[PDB]
Amino acid sequence: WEDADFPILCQTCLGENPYIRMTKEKYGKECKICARPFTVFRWCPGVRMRFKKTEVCQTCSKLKNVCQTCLLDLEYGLPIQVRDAGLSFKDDMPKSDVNKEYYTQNMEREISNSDGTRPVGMLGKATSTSDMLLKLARTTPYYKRNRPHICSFWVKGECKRGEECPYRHEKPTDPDDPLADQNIKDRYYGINDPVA
Amino acid sequence: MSEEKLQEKARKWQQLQAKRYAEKRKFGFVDAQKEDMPPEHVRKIIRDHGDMTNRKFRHDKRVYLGALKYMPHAVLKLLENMPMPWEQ
Amino acid sequence: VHLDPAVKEVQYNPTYETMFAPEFGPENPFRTQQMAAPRNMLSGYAEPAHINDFMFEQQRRTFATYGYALDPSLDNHQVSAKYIGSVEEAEKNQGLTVFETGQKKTEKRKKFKENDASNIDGFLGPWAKYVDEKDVAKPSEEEQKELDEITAKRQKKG
Amino acid sequence: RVALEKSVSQKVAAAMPVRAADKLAPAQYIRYTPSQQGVAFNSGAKQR
Amino acid sequence: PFDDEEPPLDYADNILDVEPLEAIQLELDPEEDAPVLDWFYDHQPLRDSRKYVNGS
Amino acid sequence: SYQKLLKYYVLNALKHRPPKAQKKRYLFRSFKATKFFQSTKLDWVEVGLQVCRQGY
Amino acid sequence: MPKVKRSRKAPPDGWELIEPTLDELDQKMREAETEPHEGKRKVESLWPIFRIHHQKTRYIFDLFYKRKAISRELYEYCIKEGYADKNLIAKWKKQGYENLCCLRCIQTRDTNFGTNCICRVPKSKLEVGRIIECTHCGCRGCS
Ligand SMILES: [Zn+2]
Ligand SMILES: [Zn+2]
Ligand SMILES: [Zn+2]
Repeated sequence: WEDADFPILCQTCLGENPYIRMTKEKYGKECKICARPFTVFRWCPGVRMRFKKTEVCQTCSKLKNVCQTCLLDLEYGLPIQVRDAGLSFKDDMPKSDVNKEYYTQNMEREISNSDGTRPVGMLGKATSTSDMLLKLARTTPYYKRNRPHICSFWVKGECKRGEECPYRHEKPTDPDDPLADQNIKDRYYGINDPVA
Repeated sequence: MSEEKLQEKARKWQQLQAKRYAEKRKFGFVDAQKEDMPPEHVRKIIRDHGDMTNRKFRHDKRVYLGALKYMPHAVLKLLENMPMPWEQ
Repeated sequence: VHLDPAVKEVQYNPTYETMFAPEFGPENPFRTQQMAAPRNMLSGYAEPAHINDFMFEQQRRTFATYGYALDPSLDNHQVSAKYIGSVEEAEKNQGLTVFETGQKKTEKRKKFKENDASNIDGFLGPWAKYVDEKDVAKPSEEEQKELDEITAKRQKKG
Repeated sequence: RVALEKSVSQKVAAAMPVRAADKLAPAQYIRYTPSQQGVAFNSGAKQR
Repeated sequence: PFDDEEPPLDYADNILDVEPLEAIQLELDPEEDAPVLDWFYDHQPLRDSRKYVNGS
Repeated sequence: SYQKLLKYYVLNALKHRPPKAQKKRYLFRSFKATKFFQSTKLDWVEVGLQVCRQGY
Repeated sequence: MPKVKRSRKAPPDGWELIEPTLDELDQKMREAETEPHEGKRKVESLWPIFRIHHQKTRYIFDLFYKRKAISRELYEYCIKEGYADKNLIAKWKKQGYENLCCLRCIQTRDTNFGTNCICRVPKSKLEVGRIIECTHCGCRGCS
């Protein structure tokens, strides 16, 4: 089981305030991809926001080179599908569950025997910079990502708890928009990611 | 350098040190005992949860199972304190 | 000079000139932003601080209340200290913290008080509601209909 | 021995799991340099 | 005492108001058992008296 | 019945070994030091029903 | 109808003039103990219990230290029978803690960081007008 002392997190997730209080919970939840238990870190990113938590373990985070929460890339903040396609890169990691488990142990074996602090196995296949990526990449935060969820009772039209309500009282995105149907797996593997 | 700002600087400094080295923040400090709740508090909790059939409390099912490995303790401590025949 | 750059746990006391002098030569172009920064773990450099509990907590609180704070970084330039964030309100509010008598004290919200505990169904001590902004909000005559559409559109999928 | 007795202890910790609650308050600070530095990202500071 | 299908009675409204019946306790002989009489059948008899026990 | 009471008496006092000087560790104190537990004062008959309800 | 007395000895002198309001407060508790949790949050259902417990304890507290309407004997009688909370009174006699909700809202161990709740923070120091309700209690700012 993966036991780490510090979560791999990008600046936009980490928050606008450089003094952060966070709680460390050993084996609190299973990884949203590889299903292995991992150490969950949870923190308040700012004055009004979701009070975020790490969703995937560092192992899965290392392989793609992505933040444990938003799964946007630590070098550019773009999505995985954009970064790999721009370098004409592809991931050979299996899609079926049983073969994924086999692959998981192999990478565990590799990181334990090697230095392991490095993307360089997966990054080494495509180290070259590309004008496409450098143009698209965020130069600045996107704190709006952090904002609270929508109040479901308010959408029902009988918002008890009144103006205390920490959840947002604004219109949700229309369900006919193809951008709504996102999946963590699909964003992680980089298959049919509408944002990409 | 204005005497006005000096007086504000003194005020800032005085407040800062007084709370930093306040007696309730000494190294040896242990916070006060957990004193007792009202007796009606646990009464409502048990009566609300019932027999865990309700949808609302479904998070807590896991704890109600997990607690079973301390039930012989509870049984022991209950009967140990049984009232004597002269007590109402 | 005489000290390796690939070094840890130095057993003796190196002089300033024999430890801080430059690495010679040109930089390679084959290293991105993440690769060139002196990281200990995949996203950055983590090292154990021992900052005093009252001072961390004060500054942290201060940013949430206002949006300025005194910079915690420990190299940057060793030249002059600055505030960070919305620096305009640092000079404006004369650099106070939350643990101080505030400068602004106006426009307080009004609530009931019946501090007697003698009239049953009339006591409200610290549970007092503000008088103006009131329960059972709903947002529109027509937004309700648009949310009715969205829920109806969800019904067409399953 | 320090290496083995520690691993011993992690094995021995399984033997009695419920003898008491663990006690835990080592509330530590760590200082962090985010690698992907910028003027905007940290609201100004080099470190957090 | 309760049949198998009977759910356990809620203390909060079946027992909470019912005055308890009188216990078994013997009537002590007043002029003769006098130094014991005041306190004999209490729960932990002299707990609130420093002169006879140390404290709680 | 008298004679068989002596048998268990003798065996206990014979096979008695002194206490091993095991280190003190108070279970319920470790519990009540944690946010998940609270304390209050209740009638024994109320608690007895609760333990049976819980155990069920 | 009124609560079973655990003492068996006769009540003190001024008992009969505090009984209409004390027995009516006990009637108020018995309502909130039985109201449905249906239309209210999981944590919100416990809020009236902490409120009426506050109100009972406040009432004995005012009649002894402020109005001087009650002797030492009757005062300590009400504490023993559970009309008042002995511990809650002790904080009210301290300097800052004088309109406190609960023991919970100052018990530092009941929180992750080991600090109080925002319940206890002065309303002038928040400066933004975020309306507060305490999860422990429901309070909108004691201090
Ligand atoms: Zn409270
Ligand atoms: Zn509170
Ligand atoms: Zn309060």
